[PDB]
Amino acid sequence: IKTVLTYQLDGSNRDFNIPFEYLARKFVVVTLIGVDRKVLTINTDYRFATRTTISLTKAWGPADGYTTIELRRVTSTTDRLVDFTDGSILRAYDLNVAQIQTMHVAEEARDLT
Amino acid sequence: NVIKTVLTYQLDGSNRDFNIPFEYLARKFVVVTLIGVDRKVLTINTDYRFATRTTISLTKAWGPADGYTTIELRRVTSTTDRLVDFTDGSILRAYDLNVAQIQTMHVAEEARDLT
Amino acid sequence: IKTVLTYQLDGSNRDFNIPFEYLARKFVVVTLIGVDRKVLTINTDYRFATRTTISLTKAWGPADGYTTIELRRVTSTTDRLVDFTDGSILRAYDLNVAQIQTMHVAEEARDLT
Amino acid sequence: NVIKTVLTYQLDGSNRDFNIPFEYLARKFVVVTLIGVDRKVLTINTDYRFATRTTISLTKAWGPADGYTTIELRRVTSTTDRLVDFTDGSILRAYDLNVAQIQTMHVAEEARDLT
Amino acid sequence: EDIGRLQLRRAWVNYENSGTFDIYVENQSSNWKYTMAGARLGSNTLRAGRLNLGTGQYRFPVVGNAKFNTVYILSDETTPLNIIGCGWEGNYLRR
Amino acid sequence: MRSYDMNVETAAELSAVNDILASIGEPPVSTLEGDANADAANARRILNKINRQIQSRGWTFNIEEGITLLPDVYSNLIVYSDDYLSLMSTSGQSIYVNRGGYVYDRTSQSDRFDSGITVNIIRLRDYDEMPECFRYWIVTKASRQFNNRFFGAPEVEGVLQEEEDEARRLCMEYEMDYGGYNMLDGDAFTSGLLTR
Amino acid sequence: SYDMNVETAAELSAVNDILASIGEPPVSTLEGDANADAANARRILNKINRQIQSRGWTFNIEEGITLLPDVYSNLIVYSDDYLSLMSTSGQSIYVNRGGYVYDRTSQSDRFDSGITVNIIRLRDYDEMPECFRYWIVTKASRQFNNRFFGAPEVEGVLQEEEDEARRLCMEYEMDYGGYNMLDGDAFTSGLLTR
Amino acid sequence: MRSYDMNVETAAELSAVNDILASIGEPPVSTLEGDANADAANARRILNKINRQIQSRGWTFNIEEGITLLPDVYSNLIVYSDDYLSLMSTSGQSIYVNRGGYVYDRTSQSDRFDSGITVNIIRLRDYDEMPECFRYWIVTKASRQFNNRFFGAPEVEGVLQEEEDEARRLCMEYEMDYGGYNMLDGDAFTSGLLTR
Repeated sequence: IKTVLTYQLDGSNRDFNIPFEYLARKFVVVTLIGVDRKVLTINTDYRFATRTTISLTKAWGPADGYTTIELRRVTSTTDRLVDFTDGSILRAYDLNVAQIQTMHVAEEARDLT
Repeated sequence: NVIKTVLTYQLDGSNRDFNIPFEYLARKFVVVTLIGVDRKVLTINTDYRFATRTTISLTKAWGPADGYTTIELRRVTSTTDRLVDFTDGSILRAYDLNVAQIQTMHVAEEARDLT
Repeated sequence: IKTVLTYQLDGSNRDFNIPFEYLARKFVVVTLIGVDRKVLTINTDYRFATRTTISLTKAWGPADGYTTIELRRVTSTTDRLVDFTDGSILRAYDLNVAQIQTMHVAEEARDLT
Repeated sequence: NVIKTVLTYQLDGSNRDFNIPFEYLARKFVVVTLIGVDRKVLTINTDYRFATRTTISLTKAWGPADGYTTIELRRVTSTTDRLVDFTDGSILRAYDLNVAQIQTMHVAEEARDLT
Repeated sequence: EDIGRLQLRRAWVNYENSGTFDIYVENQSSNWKYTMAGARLGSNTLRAGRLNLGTGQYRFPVVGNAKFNTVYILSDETTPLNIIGCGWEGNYLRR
Repeated sequence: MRSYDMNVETAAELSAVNDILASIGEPPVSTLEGDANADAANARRILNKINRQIQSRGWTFNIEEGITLLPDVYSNLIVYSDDYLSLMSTSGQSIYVNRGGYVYDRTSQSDRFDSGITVNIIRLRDYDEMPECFRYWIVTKASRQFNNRFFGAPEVEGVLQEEEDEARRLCMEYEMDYGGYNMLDGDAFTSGLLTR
Repeated sequence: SYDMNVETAAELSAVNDILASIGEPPVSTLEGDANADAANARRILNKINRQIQSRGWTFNIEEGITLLPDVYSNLIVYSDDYLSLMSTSGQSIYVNRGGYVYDRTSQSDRFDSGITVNIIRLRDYDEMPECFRYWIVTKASRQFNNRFFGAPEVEGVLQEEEDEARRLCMEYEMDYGGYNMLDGDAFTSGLLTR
Repeated sequence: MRSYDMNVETAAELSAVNDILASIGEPPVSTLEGDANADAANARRILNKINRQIQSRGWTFNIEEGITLLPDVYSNLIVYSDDYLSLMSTSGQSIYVNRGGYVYDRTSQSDRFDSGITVNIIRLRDYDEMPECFRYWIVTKASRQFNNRFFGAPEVEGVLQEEEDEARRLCMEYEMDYGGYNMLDGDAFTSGLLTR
């Protein structure tokens, strides 16, 4: 399963399911393709029906020239889900998600090539 | 500029042993294929054996026969499978933490080299 | 935010700031552009008066066509800033820069696509 | 009787390097001019360089050509500009103090020698 | 013994049931930190999810004139710190 | 260089660590993996360092004569990895040096090779995959340093120095036995002279 | 899984050997918070690496490489990288004066068309033969305890070890050089030709 | 002589001061300018003195052959400054001595010169502008004195003595390689004999 994948717009199709796993909702970015790249707000422009599927509220559609919908996961390198402090325990959950967060960024790079 | 992960050796006849310079987190990550007719990936069990951490050995001597002119050996690191997993009981080793970054750095080599 | 960016020389300007955050002086790689891809020894040709601002030191890049300067961060994966060795105290510093290096390495690979 | 600050060397042909015996607070204080036609004061950037604290190197070969028979090397110390300035936050050290008296003592050297 | 010059090679701090702390060493010219965070990689008590604080001795290199370098310990990281000893080693030729 | 724990434990390596540990006086350790013993880890570090050092000296089984190093046809330059302890030309004068981790021809001022080169290489091996006569010398040298670094006892230090000198004597005795060098017929120059 | 070929950083491993030479626990990293032993060991390691390279070895000396002046200034730069300048044949003439190559015989620091010299150039701790890499570490390890923390028994052994390490690096140089008194040398080679 | 703080700091001098400081055991200093460290100031004073002394001994690169000293045409007398470590005539017998800071011809009983003179001069250089092989000898001698004067430790004193003896041996080894002196053709007398 590719972290980046563009779906045929298919006219007024509200919902679209994504197969790739993502750590956080904010990482997933949905853009409009066909005339120019358009970024959409997470909560106003679209909504997550479930974890697997996403539904576009405004049904942008083929109108204005946009012909395809592109959904890709971008994991921020600056923003880290877990950070390590000198005190405190080093829980196994934190060390694992730290591993998979940086693994996700590399996985995005390989799929693009 | 140099492509560390992917590198090809001219067969130049019967050369049994080939050197793999790049690091690899698993013996399954290194993939060896012959080039010249079709990309024929070789099986680990019988087609080729390592016999050393750094050099491989190929059973048959391909050379220029069968239309295979060169040998291509490269590393592909599995993203989904993680070599090191952390559990509450287990002690933190230098082994376990090192593999955590080293694996995801190897994947970044592959993306950068293929570009 | 992008590790890959290019500054046009815009006249004889000694100083160019780098936006991307970098770990070590060696990691940042800079090339003169305009006639042919020319790599320069960073520790000798440029002076870091500040971390962000490089110094051509002498209005380098004249009418000979060197009117373009390229700023890149290439963090070497082979040379690890931190590699944990048994018998050494773990440090939040060591864990943080170990994560920040591979994020830098992965981020560079992603932008190169 | 001897004039320490001011002294002239016969060019005697093409000689690159000339030695300056007097001590100087700054390289801007040492002034070099050719003699024989007009007092032509040399620019420090291109006309003459140093390569050594006590030696100056001149680019072109004057010699007997251009009518410049000799070279004149003298030191003039700027009265208005002070090499060392004292501030409250500053730590006193041997450098700052020694410059204070000796720069003044250099100015009195020139006045005595010019007389 | 004011007479003579002491060149101290290192020092150590004994801690019991204590967490992280930073042992600043400040000579005339430069400064050093020597943070002591955890048990140390490969040690039984380092295992994950465990409270990580324990008894031990920390030996840090402090080098200098024994008269110009200041060694001071401080910590913020929300973990008890009980210092049950201190020491140092030096050469001390008398002149 | 590789980490000490990277190497696979072998009954050969387990015994060597116990020998090194016993030099100070520590009891033997049953299993290398899954231990919190700091001293056992150090014995691995000393063993690997001494292994690489003794291997670096030219030994007839260690030196490989006229092996061919193949360049990558696309890159055209050979990799001079840290596994290569020594790189020497088969002839008298060696012309290959390391620049940037790649083999460099100093006489040619070029690191790009085609069709490969024939050189003499000393290649690193594990603690195992070593002659048995050399295993005790590696242990005995590593025993000296391990005692010296951590618990320096003059009484045991003097004995190990005598033990190391005997260990070197046997290893040279192995080297001449293994080599079988002949000054009349094995010799390069003298062989041509004996023709009649 | 032990199949890996992952290798550690050489510079830190070399520093750890200096730290471990006395029994001090290894340091996980060099860059970061200031550490006295890590700063001392790293500095001595670079100092010794420069010291050993300056002595001159067959791989170290670069024969007949040309140094070109700046076109406008006509001056060559004698950089801190250059560990030595010597003439190809004999009676070396080029010397440092003011940071630029100076021809003491011709008394002119201005050159054109370049000059041909034998240069020893600085290399990292890597890019050195394994025989020499061990010698630098064992020389720096001995230097480390002499200066800062003196252990008598550790010095006694490390002195013997350094002599043994030095001896081996000589044998490397003779094996590397392959010098021949009959045909290899400049003088006798002409005599033998008949 | 000149003040220690007068000399401009360079990377070469910064390491030399660090090495002298380490001889006692002091930690290295990050920068030389703007510090209150008394030991760092001394190390520069010891370094400059040893620099001047080691240069004073005749070396091939140090000695300048037949350079011309030009007098002031008005004054007619040459200046014999302290920068001139040695002043000798090119011929066998040297005739120039110092009287009142000016070059004096003892045989001529006159310090007034016309048209200049040709002499052999050793001229002082910085710690930089020095052969690398000589830099470690200057440091090794300086650290020996610096240890002796301030913190005299017999253990480190003995080690530095053999370090200096090796350092001198290498410097002589450098001088012989640099000189390239030939006793057959480079020799002044023997060259005239070899003509045929």
